[PDB]
Amino acid sequence: RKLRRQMDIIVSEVSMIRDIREREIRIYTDAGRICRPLLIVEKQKLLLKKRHIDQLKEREYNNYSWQDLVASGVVEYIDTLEEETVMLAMTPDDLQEKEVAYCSTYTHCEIHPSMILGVCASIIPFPDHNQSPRNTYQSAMGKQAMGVYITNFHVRMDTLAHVLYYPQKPLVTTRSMEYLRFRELPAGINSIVAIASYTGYNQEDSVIMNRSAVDRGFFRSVFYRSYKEQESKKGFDQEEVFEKPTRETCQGMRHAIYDKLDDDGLIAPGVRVSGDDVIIGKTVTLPTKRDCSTFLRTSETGIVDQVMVTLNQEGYKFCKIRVRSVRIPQIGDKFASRHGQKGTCGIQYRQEDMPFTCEGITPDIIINPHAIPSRMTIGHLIECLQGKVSANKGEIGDATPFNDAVNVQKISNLLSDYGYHLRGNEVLYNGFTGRKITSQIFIGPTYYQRLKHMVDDKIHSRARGPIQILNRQPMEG
Amino acid sequence: KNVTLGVPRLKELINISKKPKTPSLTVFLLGQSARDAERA
Amino acid sequence: MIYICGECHTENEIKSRDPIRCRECGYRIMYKKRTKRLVVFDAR
Amino acid sequence: EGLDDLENAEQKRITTPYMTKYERARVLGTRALQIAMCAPVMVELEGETDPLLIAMKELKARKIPIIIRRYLPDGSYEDWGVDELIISD
Amino acid sequence: RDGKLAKPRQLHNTLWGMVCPAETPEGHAVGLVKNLALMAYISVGSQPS
Amino acid sequence: LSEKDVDPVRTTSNDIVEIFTVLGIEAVRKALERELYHVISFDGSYVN
Amino acid sequence: TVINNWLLIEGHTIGIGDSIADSKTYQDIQNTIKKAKQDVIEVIEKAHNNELEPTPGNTLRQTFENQVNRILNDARDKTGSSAQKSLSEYNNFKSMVVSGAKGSKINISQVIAVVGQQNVEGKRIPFGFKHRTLPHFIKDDYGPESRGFVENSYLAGLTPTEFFFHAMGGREGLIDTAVKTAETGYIQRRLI
Amino acid sequence: MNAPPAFESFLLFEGEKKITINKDTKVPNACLFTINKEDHTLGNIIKSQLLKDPQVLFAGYKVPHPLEHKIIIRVQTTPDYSPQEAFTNAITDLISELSLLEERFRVAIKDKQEG
Amino acid sequence: SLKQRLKGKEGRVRGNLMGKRVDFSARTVITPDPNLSIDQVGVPRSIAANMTFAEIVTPFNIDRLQELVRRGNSQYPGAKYIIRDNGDRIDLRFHPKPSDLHLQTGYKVERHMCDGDIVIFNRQPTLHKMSMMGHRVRILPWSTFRLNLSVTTPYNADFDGDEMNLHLPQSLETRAEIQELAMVPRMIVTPQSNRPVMGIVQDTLTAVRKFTKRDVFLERGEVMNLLMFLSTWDGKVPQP
Amino acid sequence: PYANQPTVRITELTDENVKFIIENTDLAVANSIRRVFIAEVPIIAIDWVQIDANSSVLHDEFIAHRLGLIPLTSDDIVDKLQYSRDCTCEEFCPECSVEFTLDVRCNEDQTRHVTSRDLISNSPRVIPVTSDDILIVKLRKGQELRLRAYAKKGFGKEHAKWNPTAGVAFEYDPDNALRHTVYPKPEEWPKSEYSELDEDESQAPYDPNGKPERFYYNVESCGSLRPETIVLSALSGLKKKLSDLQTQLSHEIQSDV
Amino acid sequence: MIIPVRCFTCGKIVGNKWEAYLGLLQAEYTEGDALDALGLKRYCCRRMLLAHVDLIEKLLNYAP
Amino acid sequence: FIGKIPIMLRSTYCLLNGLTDRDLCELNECPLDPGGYFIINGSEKVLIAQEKMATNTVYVFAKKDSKYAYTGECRSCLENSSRPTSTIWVSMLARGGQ
Ligand SMILES: [Mg+2]
Ligand SMILES: [Zn+2]
Ligand SMILES: [Zn+2]
Ligand SMILES: [Zn+2]
Repeated sequence: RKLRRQMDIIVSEVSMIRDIREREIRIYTDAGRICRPLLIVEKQKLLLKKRHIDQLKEREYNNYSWQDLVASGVVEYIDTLEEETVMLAMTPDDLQEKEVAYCSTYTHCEIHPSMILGVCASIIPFPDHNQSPRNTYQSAMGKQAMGVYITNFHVRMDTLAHVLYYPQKPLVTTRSMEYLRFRELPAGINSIVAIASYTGYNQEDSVIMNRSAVDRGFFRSVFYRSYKEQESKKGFDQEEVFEKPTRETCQGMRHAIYDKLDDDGLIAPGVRVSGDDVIIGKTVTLPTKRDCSTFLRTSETGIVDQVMVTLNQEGYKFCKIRVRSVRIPQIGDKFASRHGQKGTCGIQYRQEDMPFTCEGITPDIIINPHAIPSRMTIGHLIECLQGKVSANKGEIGDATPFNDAVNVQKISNLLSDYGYHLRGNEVLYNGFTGRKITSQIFIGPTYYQRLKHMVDDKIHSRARGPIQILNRQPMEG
Repeated sequence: KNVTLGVPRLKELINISKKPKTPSLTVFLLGQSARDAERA
Repeated sequence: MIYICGECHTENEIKSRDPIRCRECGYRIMYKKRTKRLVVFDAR
Repeated sequence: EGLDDLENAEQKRITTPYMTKYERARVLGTRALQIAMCAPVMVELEGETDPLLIAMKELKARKIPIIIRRYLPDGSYEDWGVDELIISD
Repeated sequence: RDGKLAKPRQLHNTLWGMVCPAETPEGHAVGLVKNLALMAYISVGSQPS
Repeated sequence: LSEKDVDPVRTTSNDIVEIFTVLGIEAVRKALERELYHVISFDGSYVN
Repeated sequence: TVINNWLLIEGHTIGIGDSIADSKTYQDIQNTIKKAKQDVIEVIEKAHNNELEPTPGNTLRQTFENQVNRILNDARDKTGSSAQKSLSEYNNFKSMVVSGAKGSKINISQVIAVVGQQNVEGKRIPFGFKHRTLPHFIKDDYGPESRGFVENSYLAGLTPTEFFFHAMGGREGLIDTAVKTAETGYIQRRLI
Repeated sequence: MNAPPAFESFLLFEGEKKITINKDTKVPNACLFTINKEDHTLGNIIKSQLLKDPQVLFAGYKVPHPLEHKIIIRVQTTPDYSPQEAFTNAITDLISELSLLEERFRVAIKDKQEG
Repeated sequence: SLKQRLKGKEGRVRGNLMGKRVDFSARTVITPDPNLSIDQVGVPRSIAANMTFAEIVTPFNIDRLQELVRRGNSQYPGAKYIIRDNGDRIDLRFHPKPSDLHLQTGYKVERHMCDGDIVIFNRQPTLHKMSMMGHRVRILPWSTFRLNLSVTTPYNADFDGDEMNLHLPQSLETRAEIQELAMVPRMIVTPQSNRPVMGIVQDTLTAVRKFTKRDVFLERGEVMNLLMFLSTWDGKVPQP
Repeated sequence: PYANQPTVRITELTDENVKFIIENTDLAVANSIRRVFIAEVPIIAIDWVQIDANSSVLHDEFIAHRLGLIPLTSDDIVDKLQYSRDCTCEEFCPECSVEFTLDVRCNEDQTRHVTSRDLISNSPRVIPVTSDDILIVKLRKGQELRLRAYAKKGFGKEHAKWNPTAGVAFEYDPDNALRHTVYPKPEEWPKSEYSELDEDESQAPYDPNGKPERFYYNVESCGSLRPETIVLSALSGLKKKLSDLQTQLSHEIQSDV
Repeated sequence: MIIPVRCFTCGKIVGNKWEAYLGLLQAEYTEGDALDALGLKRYCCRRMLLAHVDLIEKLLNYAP
Repeated sequence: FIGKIPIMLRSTYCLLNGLTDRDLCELNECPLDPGGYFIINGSEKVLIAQEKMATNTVYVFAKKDSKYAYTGECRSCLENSSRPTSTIWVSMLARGGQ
């Protein structure tokens, strides 16, 4: 252990396991062993001192870093095998306290208990306040949400890419988000969510959206679809080439207009396209020349964003056409609350139709109250509460799990100083009649995510369409 | 003690195979053993 | 038929027969110039 | 699904006088198709254009000119006029 | 063949701090697909000499 | 069932194969229904 | 149509205020949990002293676990019923539970009072580590917190160990859901 | 694709009448006023003005569907009063109230600006 | 080989006979609609204009069908094709000249799906009778299918992104068969358990509990508003 | 049986918002008034854009969206400007719309912030409210944004860009004397700025004979219209809608009788 | 990418306050004090600037 | 020359190694991009870590269905060499045989 902590002859990833009851000492130096760093504890005291923290604060222009902690023997990597022999204190503030005396031989301490979470799970606020299946479901929703997938999304020509117009950093963040770069590349918008049974259109996990907010760009996004095509001379009898088919060039052509294509057979950027339009004009010589143009789908409606021409790995003429389609939130689009409450937009009500507070604030999204009791997503309620204080206090709330400094009572106390009901409730007025609602509605800023599942991407219809000539049965046209 | 119930028991009733997961009997007593734990 | 070199962003005219290679930079990634047609966007 | 399946390692009529729901469905559908095919309507219809609604009016009036041949399991059959059966609605 | 002897889908106690307890896919893949914890590191290996 | 002091009328088994060879197809018909009803009614559900 | 339009006047919601309970209720919950731990500790001491006699048809381990599980179950039931009784008529959780629209009595108690004991395969959290549930406990720790008794509610927030044990207990629900969803259709397509 | 034009919420299409009156056969002196391309703004204000009339036995409005742009107002009056008269009177009352409200608001602005 | 075409899940019997793709069907995400009846399904205008129903030309509808013919595919509702007595199909979008499109009794006009059309709506997995119920079409201006909250119970549907299958019967025989056998009202009670398969749920269930409380009082203006939504109301206001 | 006798008391009047009280009015009238402020007050906003060149990192229809949201000076011109549907012209013209033009080219190492100041209109009456300036897309050296747009009359019911209000606070019965809302614990609710209750008081005594009256409003304007103009335009607009309905209703009655 | 022109919830102009807000932060004003100085009274308007991420500043780091 | 090895982006052998954020931007690459993937025919391919039992370690198991009462296996693999792993099973036959 001493040599490992000093890194003299044993590297930090080597694990030494002694089976005291079995007179066995196993030293594992092989690859693929999962391990994690744990602070070393000696004589019920942490080896980490303020001097190390000060040197870690002065990280810049000083070159002091994590490697200096390992070399100092303050922290070491413990693997799943060695953990059996390790007596791990959850926190130095209470687990190694002589007053508790639960164990007097702690060997290590957790740096922060929240580091057991993954990437998607670290995006959940107050996960310790949510039911475990909802944290699992959010981990999937976080991967299906919309935001900015990468900074160079304008240069990249990915086959499918959804970029949110106005992504925002969450008003209630988890400390891990600073390391996940969720602040620089957010995937959602802080929405004023009201939990109310407003005319029943939000029933059964449905959501009601403010049409005036959507008109202002709320959750608006741009969908980029990249189409790739190349011309290959494989087989001397066939020679495909990009060029717009012409009556004299091709023996047979449809009445569809090819005027969108340029003399090079490629559509130009800034041109509107639909299932009736051709993005690439390709023709192959027959063993006259037939046309093998690339048409868009009937659902594809957008504008040509960029068209590149290059020579691919095969050396053949290759081109990629990126079509831009703007997806405005509409009935049926799926949304997620960052706490596993996934739901489709049921209806959109304008600002005058939505219920309003005494200050004239109308919720951006209204969710059904029955979604919370069965799911027990109290972390959502606490996030909605912490977000209301955050927006008023002008500070990004910290929702890191297992943190004793933040609790519902402290959040309620702060909210009381901003002139709001300590539990987040507000007296809402019905937008249709102006009468106060008898029950006070829980409303506040909650981080919502738009999922890639748009209704326009799934709606389809079939009525006497193309059939297979051999099987005489339905097939996609 | 545990007994097979639910979907796997319903599966055994439709899949009547020679070896069930929890073959068992429900034995009833006639005389004093019905009312006396010692005789039972 | 004008293409923009992806590296030097210089407008060059290219035919069907000549290669995609940039006239001066030699870069082989070219982007078609935006259409001259009028495209109307409703501010909604 | 297989791992869980095996778990190896880890006059003289005997039929009822009431018209069945199935008979009513087919009778109405068949009569509606006939009406849509310009067949004469056995009931005086006023302001009606849907052949299916017209067939329902004929059924309520018991004027549908259709006979149901109910096949018995022994191969025999019973011919019951729609006007003879009791309508379940 | 190995996974047939013991079900690997359950969240084993040894996953503490090594694998995310919540982050797993729904359906046929529950507990088969896992994600490393933020501080989880995997040994690169070196000569035992 | 042959043992003394053991009720030969009410004593039964959950193994439908045993009921078939010991009591017969009609006993199975009643036994299968009782076992099928128990699994359905165990959680309080009901089927006609 | 009639009631959904009346619901615009009355309104319905759910929020933090419904999860809150009186300080008296929290004290009753804390006292009940404290009593349950002491009772479990006494059962543990009796087993360690060989003063616990196995029940007929059960071994000592089964008898010990049965006694410990019933104590923790009674504590959850007592804490839950105490919380449910303390709720006001205005409490929106009660309004939905009473109507039967969604949620249940257990949900109220888990949100407000006590989440309770977490089970894997119908038994307490197994010793995945030899003689231990996690590296934070002592070996042979049969205590409630060690074996996965979550004394905190979702409002109070689970401790680090309780969170992993609740993820272990919830994984079984995710697996069983996937299994039931896949093999239920099979029984019907065969019956037919 | 299916999104309706935003102007359809307030513009009448070719051959669409702003208001159509249907007599309610269920009760005498009852009529159903269906107003196209209108919403709660006119439905609620007219309903309240009708309720203030003592000769109006019933006055209520509803939107058949929030995605549609129609409001149906049912009005029942006493045997000596006709619903069409109550509806016209209610509208004149609102026009009068708003006219007086405009004049008083203009005066209030001048008073606030002057002192 | 020949035998290879017969064997397997994709073979003739299992892949082309016991199950197969069907025309006149559409699928999209379902969304709630408390304003539609339990037996009514809201359909996108694009789906309704794409799907068609073949109506036989009769003197009762000759004028109505001739109008739909001249409206054609460009204007909804319209029609896609005309089938003459000879059985030949004519596309209306190719030549909408009325001189050539005059109808006569016996013709068949493939008009677009419209309000009141009977359709079979299904959600998979199809585990029982109530998983495929007959519904009346209602055109709505958005790409989603609308379902009443009550019918979500038999379909086991939840509006978290679920999709459902809509099938349109192509003849009066099947259309009447659905009307008389599979419509949602006839499916209210299930023979499986001698009880209603669908009930009041969520907002309506929590609100009815509150609404039925002894201390809930409604003013004249409130009562008259609620009575507008009571289609079964006899028009007489009860004594308060 | 007839119209109410409403009275107005203005509490605040600035260039940003107007606060006023309306008394002796029905809740439906008071509510319909606030609804008109949001959805029925006409203003002039960009609704059509032609982008000749756009080298910025934001796509053409995203730039067009930002331009639509920009408020334009339309206090007096909106009254005389016609709707494109109502005007007798063929297309966009001064009688139904205002032309806007923007042409910004960056050739400096310093990033060029395109703002509402860069928008030049053909009519001095219709100009961006800011002419700090509203931020539009930022151009790097060699990037440019060149476009022309048309602003036309419309109201918030069509699109939120035509809504002249930046928030319409509306309140009535601040003391809850009508008990339209029932607090579980009145001591937990903060007092309304319009409330007239003492420090120890929590709610006014229930008034079974009371009815909603003395409506409190705070109309904040985006800048397109002065806050007082919004209310005057709304009241006259609401009156117009009712007068139009009365006219069509009269013709219907006259046709049936 | 860039600051919203209108506040989603109420429609208040915030598209002209971003550079002002950054100026206040540079002047040592707290995030709350900066929002108050700009007059963003409603928490919905504060949410706009407090949660905004001006990614256009990073996108401008790439050549045209 | 013997061939070409696909390079993991931002690895010590990648061109985007040690480059400052400005250099990555000049190369049209995102500074925040974590790398750790391969570009194969233009498609970003990520290698999912495969979980398997540890080699060179004795594990004793019991199989209820097998004839063996207990079995001690060892998946022996040579030190960073001879990738084909050979497994030896030392099994104890059951006592219940007739
Ligand atoms: Mg669903
Ligand atoms: Zn170049
Ligand atoms: Zn014009
Ligand atoms: Zn705002």
